[PDB]
Amino acid sequence: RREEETKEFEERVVTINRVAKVVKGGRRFRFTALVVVGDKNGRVGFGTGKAQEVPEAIKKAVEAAKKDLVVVPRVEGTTPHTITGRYGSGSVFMKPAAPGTGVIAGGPVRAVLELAGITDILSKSLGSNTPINMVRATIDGLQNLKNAEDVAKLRGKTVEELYN
Amino acid sequence: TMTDPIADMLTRVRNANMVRHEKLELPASNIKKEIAEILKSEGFIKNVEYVEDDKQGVLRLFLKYGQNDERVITGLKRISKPGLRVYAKASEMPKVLNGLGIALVSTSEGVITDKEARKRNVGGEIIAYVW
Amino acid sequence: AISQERKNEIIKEYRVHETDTGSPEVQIAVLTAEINAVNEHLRTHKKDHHSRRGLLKMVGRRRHLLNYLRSKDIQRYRELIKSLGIRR
Amino acid sequence: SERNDRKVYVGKVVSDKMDKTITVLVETYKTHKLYGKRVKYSKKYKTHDENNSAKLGDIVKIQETRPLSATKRFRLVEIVEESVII
RNA sequence: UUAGCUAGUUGGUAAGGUAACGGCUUACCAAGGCAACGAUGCAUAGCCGACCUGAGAGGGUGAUCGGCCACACUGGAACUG
RNA sequence: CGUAAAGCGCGCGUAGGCGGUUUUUUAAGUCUGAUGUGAAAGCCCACGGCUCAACCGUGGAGGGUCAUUGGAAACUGGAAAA
RNA sequence: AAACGAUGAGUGCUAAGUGUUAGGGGGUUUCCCGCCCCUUAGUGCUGCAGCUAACGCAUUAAGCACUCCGCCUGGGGAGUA
Repeated sequence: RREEETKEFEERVVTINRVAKVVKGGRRFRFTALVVVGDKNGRVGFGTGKAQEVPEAIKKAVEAAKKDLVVVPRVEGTTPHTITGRYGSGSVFMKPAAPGTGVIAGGPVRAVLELAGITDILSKSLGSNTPINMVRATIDGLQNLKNAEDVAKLRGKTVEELYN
Repeated sequence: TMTDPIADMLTRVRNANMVRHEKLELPASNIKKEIAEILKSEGFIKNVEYVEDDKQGVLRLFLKYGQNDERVITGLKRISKPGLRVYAKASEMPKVLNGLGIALVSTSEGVITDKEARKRNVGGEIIAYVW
Repeated sequence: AISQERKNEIIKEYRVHETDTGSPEVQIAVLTAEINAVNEHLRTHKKDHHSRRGLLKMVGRRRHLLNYLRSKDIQRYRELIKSLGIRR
Repeated sequence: SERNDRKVYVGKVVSDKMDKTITVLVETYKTHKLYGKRVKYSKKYKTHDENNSAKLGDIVKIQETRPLSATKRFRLVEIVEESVII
């Protein structure tokens, strides 16, 4: 949905596998690679793709990445509040942090959060250690994240009476 | 035999969120009316309307939904449940979601939101978070 | 067995008032009659499963209600136990 | 000296089969370090009567007195509730 | 895969004894007491303020330092004070 | 705790755990304030002194499932009434 | 015992349609017994939300919760000593 090449971008690869398809006779393989894409100013998205070679596969993953996009509700260089991500036993848990701390997380989720423009944030992976599921859970957590203005409009009252 | 009415009301509320229906029906109680009033005062409840028939209740509430039909909260649950009752001091009282959410808590002077309970420096037994 | 005739006859003397039909005194009495009946037939037929299951369920319920009347009132327990000659 | 209002512990009686002595069962409920719930565990305080005044099943409170015998210390102060089969 | 333990035991009386209360010890009378909310046994172990670790709840340890307890080749006893 | 280890074959039921609705009441839990106490050293904070640091000192906070006592009664609990 | 639904018991809530077993209320028929709708409880299937490693579960939840009980913490050893 609505891929844009107009903003600045930073490609970032998480993992590459050598993945095989067995047939009679030989043994056919096709490389795979997942990528995350964001402009590190409040917008992010992941990506997947497969091909018989590295550069073509990662290009496919990136061109499919911009098509799925994330608004990344951010505040003060940190997430507005603390949450728990869950997707297919790939659980994950994030929590805001005082400035100067920095993103601490696993490699893939560090890349996800560093590339979404968050500076200081606390988190720890849980459950499964495979990059794909925990990355998708991280993005799912960012999808159901809200900020003060995103809620104050909904409830009849306003900000400055309910605030972080 | 029903072990807990608060569990019933919160399950009814969440199960109303999952299908989105403005009206719901549930046997009322004094604590139930008070917490419904505070729910309306936060802004999550469009309207409140108690009714009377033999004998209790039955409390009818009107839900709230965004213009794009978006559920206001992202989760709702209790803390004080039977067997393991819980309590909370005035300073130790937790800030769930900070301003974002609130923390219903029952006190020696009555049930109020999390804020006023920390302002007055009087704690009590928490009941349910909401956010 | 039991029969509605003898049941309705005996409950009139044990009912707390004319109009009532609950009043576990009534229930304890009819249960006692029932347990004696089933116990006589179970001595007549030694082996079965529905009979002893039933006897156990009704004895449990009778004890539960008898204990209930032990906290609502204190003389009623006594007058029933020494009138039915039960709960030694 | 007069500085203690002695530790007054209500409880009930369990037996009366010894001279001038009873076995008060004090009751309280205490927490758990790991969890935060409550559970009640009983005790059996033996007690010094004057003429076996207390009954079986009675409700009474007691007080610290002094070591009076082999593992019996408290004396009665006031019988609270006395009754027959309930 | 430690379920019954306890007969001075538990209670009383009397006396003695102890700085003191106390089956603490004697003689008499009574049969109680302890135990699933874990007695008793077995096995190990001095305890604590703390130390290490952990975000936190927790987990492990009881080296220095301080407090308390127990012991001085092994067992028994008592004088002095 | 379907299939991966993990619901006993099931039943009757003690002790226990949990508890429908409303009112009054108690204030045990709970909340709240004070009092005494939680030795000192130690951990943390702040400062000072050994050339600095290590270290040490000072003072503070912190530390109870703590006791006494002044208040509250929504909730748990006790009593009484629907 | 593969005693199984490889699904502990009790309670409450959450789209549907289609049947089957023993009932009930109402309208349509001169008479419903002929027809329909509605309500029960079990007894099935297809399926949405949601949930799951996936398969599948879906008011007869493996969903949304509460109380209580049982149990597991790698395989072989071994149900063995």
